[PDB]
Amino acid sequence: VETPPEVVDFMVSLAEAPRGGRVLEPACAHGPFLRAFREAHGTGYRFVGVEIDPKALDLPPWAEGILADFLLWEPGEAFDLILGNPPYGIVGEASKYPIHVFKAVKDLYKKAFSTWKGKYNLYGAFLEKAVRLLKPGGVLVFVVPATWLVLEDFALLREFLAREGKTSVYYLGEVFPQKKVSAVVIRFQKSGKGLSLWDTQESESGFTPILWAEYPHWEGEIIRFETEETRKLEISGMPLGDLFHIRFAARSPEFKKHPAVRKEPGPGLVPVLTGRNLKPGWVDYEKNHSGLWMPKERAKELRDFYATPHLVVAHTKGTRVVAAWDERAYPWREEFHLLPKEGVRLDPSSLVQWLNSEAMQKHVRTLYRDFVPHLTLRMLERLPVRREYGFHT
DNA sequence: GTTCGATGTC
DNA sequence: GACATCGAAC
Ligand SMILES: NCCSC[C@H]1O[C@@H](n2cnc3c(N)ncnc32)[C@H](O)[C@@H]1O
Repeated sequence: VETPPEVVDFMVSLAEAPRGGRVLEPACAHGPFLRAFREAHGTGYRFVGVEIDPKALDLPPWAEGILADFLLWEPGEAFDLILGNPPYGIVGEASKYPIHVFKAVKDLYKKAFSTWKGKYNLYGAFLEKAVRLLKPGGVLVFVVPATWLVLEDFALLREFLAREGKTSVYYLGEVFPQKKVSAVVIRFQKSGKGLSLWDTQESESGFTPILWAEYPHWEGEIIRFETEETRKLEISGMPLGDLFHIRFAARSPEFKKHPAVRKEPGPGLVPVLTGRNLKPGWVDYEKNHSGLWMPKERAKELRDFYATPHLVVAHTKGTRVVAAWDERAYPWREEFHLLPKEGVRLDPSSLVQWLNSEAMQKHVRTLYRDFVPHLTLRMLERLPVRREYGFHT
C-alpha cells in the first residue's frame, strides 16, 4: 500500500503548521508524508512517525520513529499537524474481513473510540484518534475511502467532526491503482465549524481543488454533491420512504439452515433469488444464482412479506436505481423490499418505469457518485415520487 | 433485523 | 470493465 505522488503533493499543499510545530504521520512506515512536508516547507518542525510493524519503520534520522499501535498510543504532547494515509478495513474474522486482531484488542478499540459503530472501520478509528491528538486549532489531512460521507456506520464520526471543528472534503475517486476504493481527502481543523465540499481536477501538474458547495451549519448530516437540478427534483415529489416501509431480504444463513431449503432443484421447488435475478423492469424467476431452492409458499416463514407481490429495488448494482415488481412473490436472499404504507395508492408499472428512468440514474449518480458500490437505504428513502406514480391518501 | 466492502471473481 | 458480494458483525 503506497500513496501516489500527486496525491501526497496535493495533501501536502493543504497542510499547515507553525514554526517549530509538531508534525505527525501515523502508520508511517518509511514516512512518505513527513518527507514531502519537510521538502516543501523546510526543516523547522518536530517530525514524528508512528508505526506498529518494526520491519516497516524506516524514517530519516531527522524524524522521531515510534513503534506502537497508533490507535492505543498515548503521547505526552498533542500535535499541530497530522497527515497521512491510514490503513482501511473492517476488523473481523479472517474468512470474511481483512483486519485480524485479538478480540481483547478490538475491545480496547471500542472502548477508546466514541465514534465506533456497527462493524466500523480502521480508518474511522484513525480519524477519531488523530482529531483527539490535535492541539486546538491544529490541522489534520488524511486520504480515506469516501464511504463515510453517506454510510450509517459513520454517523457518529460525521457528528464528531462537525462538533470538533471545521471540515473540508475533497473528492478524488478511484485514485489508487489496482485498489478498488473511491477516495476523498479530508482537511480538518480543530477550530471553527462548518463543512466545505470540493471536487478536484487532475492534471500533469497535479490535483486542483474546485469548490462545490458549503454547509456552514453542518452537524454531521450525510454529505452529497447537490445541484440546482437534484434540489429541484427532490422537492417535486414525495420521498419514496414516506410511501413505503423498506425492509431487506433475509440473509443467506437464515435460508441455509431452514429445513425447507435444499441445495438442489426439485419438484415444487423454486430458486431463492439474488441481485442477479433482478433486472430493470423484470425478474428472472428461472435462473439460480444462490445454490438454494425451496417451495415458494414456505418463503413467508423467513419473511412474511415474501407472500405478497411487491416492489423490489437493488442494493448491489452500484450507484443506480434498478427496480421491478415481483408479481409472483418469490423468496429472496438479497435486495430491498418495499411494502406500501397504509392508505398509499400506487401504479406499479409506472412507478417501476420512473425508478428505472435515465433521469433517476443521473439523479443518484450526481448526488453519490461512486462513494460506495450500492444504492443504500438512506439513498433509496429520499428518491422523489410524484402523484403520477404514488399518492398518499 | 440489516449492514459493508484498499470489495471478489469472471 | 461486468456485476455483483454474502455472511460476520451488532
Ligand atoms: N501509510 C500507509 C498506508 S497504512 C499501512 C501501514 O500502516 C501500518 N499500520 C497498520 N496498522 C497500524 C496501527 N494500528 N498502528 C500503527 N501503524 C499501523 C502498517 O504496518 C503499514 O506500515
